[PDB]
Amino acid sequence: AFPHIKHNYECLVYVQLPFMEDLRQYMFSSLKNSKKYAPTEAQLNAVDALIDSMSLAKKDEKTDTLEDLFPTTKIPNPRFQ
Amino acid sequence: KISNIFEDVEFCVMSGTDSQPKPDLENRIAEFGGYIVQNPGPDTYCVIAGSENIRVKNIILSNKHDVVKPAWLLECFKTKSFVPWQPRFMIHMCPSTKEHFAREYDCYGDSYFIDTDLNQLKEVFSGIKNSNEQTPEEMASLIADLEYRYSWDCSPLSMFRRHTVYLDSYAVINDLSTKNEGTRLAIKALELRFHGAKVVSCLAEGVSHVIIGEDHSRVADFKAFRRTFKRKFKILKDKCELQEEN
Amino acid sequence: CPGESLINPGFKSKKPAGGVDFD
Amino acid sequence: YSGRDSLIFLVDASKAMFESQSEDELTPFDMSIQCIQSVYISKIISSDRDLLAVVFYGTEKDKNSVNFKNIYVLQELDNPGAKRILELDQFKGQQGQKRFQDMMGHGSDYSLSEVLWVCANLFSDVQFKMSHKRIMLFTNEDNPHGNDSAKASRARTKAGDLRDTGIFLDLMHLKKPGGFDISLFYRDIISIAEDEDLRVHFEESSKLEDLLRKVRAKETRKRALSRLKLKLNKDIVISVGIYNLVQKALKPPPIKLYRETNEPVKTKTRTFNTSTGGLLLPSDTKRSQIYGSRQIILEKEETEELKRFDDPGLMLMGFKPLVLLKKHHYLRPSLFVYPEESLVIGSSTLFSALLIKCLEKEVAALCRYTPRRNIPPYFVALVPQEEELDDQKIQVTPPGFQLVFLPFADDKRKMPFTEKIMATPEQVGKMKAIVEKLRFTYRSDSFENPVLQQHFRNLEALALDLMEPEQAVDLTLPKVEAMNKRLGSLVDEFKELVYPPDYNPEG
DNA sequence: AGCTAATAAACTAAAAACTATTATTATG
DNA sequence: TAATAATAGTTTTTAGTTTATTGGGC
Repeated sequence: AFPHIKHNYECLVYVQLPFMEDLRQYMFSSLKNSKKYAPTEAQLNAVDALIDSMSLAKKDEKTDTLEDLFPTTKIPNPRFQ
Repeated sequence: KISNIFEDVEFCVMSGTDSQPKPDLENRIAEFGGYIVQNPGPDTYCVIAGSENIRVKNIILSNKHDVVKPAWLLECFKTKSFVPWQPRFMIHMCPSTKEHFAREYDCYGDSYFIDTDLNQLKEVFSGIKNSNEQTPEEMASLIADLEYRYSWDCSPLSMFRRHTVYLDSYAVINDLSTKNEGTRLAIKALELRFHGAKVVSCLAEGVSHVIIGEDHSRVADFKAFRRTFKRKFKILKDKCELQEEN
Repeated sequence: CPGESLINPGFKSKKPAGGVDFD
Repeated sequence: YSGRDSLIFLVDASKAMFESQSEDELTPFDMSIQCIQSVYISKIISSDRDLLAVVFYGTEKDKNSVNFKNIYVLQELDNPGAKRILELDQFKGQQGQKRFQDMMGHGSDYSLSEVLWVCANLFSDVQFKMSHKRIMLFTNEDNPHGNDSAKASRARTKAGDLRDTGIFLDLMHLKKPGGFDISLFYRDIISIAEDEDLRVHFEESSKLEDLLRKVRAKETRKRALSRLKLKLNKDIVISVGIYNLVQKALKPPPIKLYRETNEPVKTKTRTFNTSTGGLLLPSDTKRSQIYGSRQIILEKEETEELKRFDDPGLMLMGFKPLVLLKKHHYLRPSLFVYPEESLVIGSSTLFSALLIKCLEKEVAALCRYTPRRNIPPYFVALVPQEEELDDQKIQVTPPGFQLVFLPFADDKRKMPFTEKIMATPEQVGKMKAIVEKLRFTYRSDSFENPVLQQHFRNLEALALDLMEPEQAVDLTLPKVEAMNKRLGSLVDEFKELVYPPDYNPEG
């Protein structure tokens, strides 16, 4: 249970938590430690440029906020349509 | 096969784990043609239970079948015939079986049309736990009723436990909180436990038996108390103390 | 391997029940 | 998969295993056999598909195929069964040990080389893919086979041989009053990947406490959910594995079986012409939904293609800062994505670059996810979870992208709301103090479903057909008396602070 | 003082993953 | 003349159906 505060009201939120059985642990090697798959710096810069091109939020001027360019939480499920 | 009576009747052989294991008992059941079922069905007359299991515990909970110990079936196989269902192999049973046993037997192993013997009476008596919570006077009254009503007045031993006798056992009278040593009062106190004739050591108007104890010096006290009551004290003429009730 | 359940290879050795303490 | 697991237990059939320093302590054979029972129960519930065997050495008789004297095998490598548990427990106890010593001998000379031959042959018997040739044995002494130098030499030669063959073995320290004599005869001859031998261990101080503890789980192996692919724009595609580091377990489905034969009866199910009494066909099927009066008929692939939107895969939407996700926005248990070079070679390099870059940018990956064929694709967010190690440098968190799901508009369910109500700051401080009274540090493995535990308890109890079933302990019950004594009068103090003195919270 | 509706649970089928093998063609 | 290559055979989740289900009613 954790709080959720709005301008007009506040409430707590219940989220069911797993037991030990639900959990499972597996090995996963770190890629940075595998130097055979270390990206080149120019590749990283191109990735960052694409990230800037993939920024689905805009830093709003005159009010410093990140507006959403694609709000999916307020989008229905097209399967029924 | 050996006896067709054990056939045509379904038996829930689920716990044969006894000194005799399950498989050989099941083989003997097949030899008598007894119908074997692993799970208790409605057509199954009784469930075979040897050792106790949690499954047997649920069977106890399931008021549907009759829990049967291996002794009854072993005796049936030795006799080649059904042994009567007196409760000595019984643990839990159907309400129909409850009514059946309440009909053919009383609330215990005693029967209603078969004369009791030593074995069944001893088993019934030993089955019930200790139930000594009543007053000793109730004991005295009930045993006296048993003696007089049933013409049971033939007990070889009767000194002081059971009914209707009086005898002083203390040198000091009306003060029974102390015991006087160096005399015969201890012997009388010992005699007032085992054989049986109710103990009375208090002076009241309800005593009509004239008895002199092992001490001859108490006759003075006896005569002093004689005037207090209407009764007159008479000189005394088994009991092994030479006492008379008159 | 340290931090591994010997009874169950390749898996974490679970800590038993601990409840809560008072400090 | 990549192999399976199997263990074999070795017990010294001697008299040193049949004594005790004091009657409070069981015989070595006693706690060994009970720990074996616990291990077998754990294996049955956890990994019953494994192989387990029991062999004895030092006894007067023998049962091994080669017929080496004193080498009596009890049970062979098999999936554990309750019958084996019964066979073990018939001698488990202060009198079952005597029963064993009656029907079975104990105490005689032998060679450890011989038991190693026997166990190696038993290994040869199994044929499935195998990964952990773990060997377990129990004793408190080592030097008896060092008494004969030739026996010691042949035993160590065979030990080196089996180590070369990949066999791994482990010994339990048992309580020898004069000390187990570590480093005298075994750790120089037994297989160890590390050395902690410092004390000759006059007692049984080693890992029985873990083994006797009963575990209750399934521990499903590392199986890739899918090698599904990320379609960057239309052609830039990488191969990544899908995983769920948490997966809700549930009670195994029952098996419908008979009463007197107990046989699981096969159940064929079909449909026949009700109006005729004949027979119907799967082709002769038409589903209907009537909205009011009109009836609409749909077929198999008709109902399939409505679910068809795109190929099963990942379709990148864009990037958004992690903070722009509402925590209370939850849909279902999250997933995990791991890269792979199995299909797209170099995709691991791209995955690492993306992880590092987005970690620098503190942004989330918006993507269109299609699990399998004919499923509406849903938008999801890929938060980069960095691999974290511990003091042991073990992955408390693996590297990759934790896959959290984005709910839709229909998911939002508005409720009749109320105004904003505040509280006095002193009551807030009282709440802070009261919380601090009962505060604690949460740990994930500290809680478990007691219902499944009781289910197990019943399951092994009826398997063990005892008088009574084991009673599980609920770890989810609050320590009401402990919490109340820990709080004090602050509870009623705040009760009168907020709740009316005349009106209890009860209606 | 008579009345009954969401529902998690259970029960299914159904779809994928993950092994384990082999009807095929050069080719002499 | 004879080796290799798509293939199904097990689990395993997983996503629809089914059901017995406390509350109000008046």
